[PDB]
Amino acid sequence: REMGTVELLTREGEIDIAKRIEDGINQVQSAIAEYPGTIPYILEQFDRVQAE
DNA sequence: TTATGTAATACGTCTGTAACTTGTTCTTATGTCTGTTATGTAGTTAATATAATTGAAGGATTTTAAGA
Repeated sequence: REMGTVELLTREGEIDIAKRIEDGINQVQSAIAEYPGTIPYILEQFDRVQAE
């Protein structure tokens, strides 16, 4: 009874939901990027990995 | 009578046994460390697919809460 009250989706529904998910994801990522210590962490991680 | 010399006898006693004890020396059982292999855990896969499930059955009486 509980799960039958949700309508079934189509292709375009999946596309729209995926677009909403990525929109939220990149909002979160942009929020993280605006932080003075975030970029140095990625930079030092790249510095370590590039040294193999 | 009395010196003398043998003889019984009791007590030290020199030595042979044995107990107490330690050195030390060798052997072995055990605990531990380390290296290798098997076991146990975990993450991922992209035609599409979109309301179970399986039974089960001749019961006969009481008492006690919900519904009206």
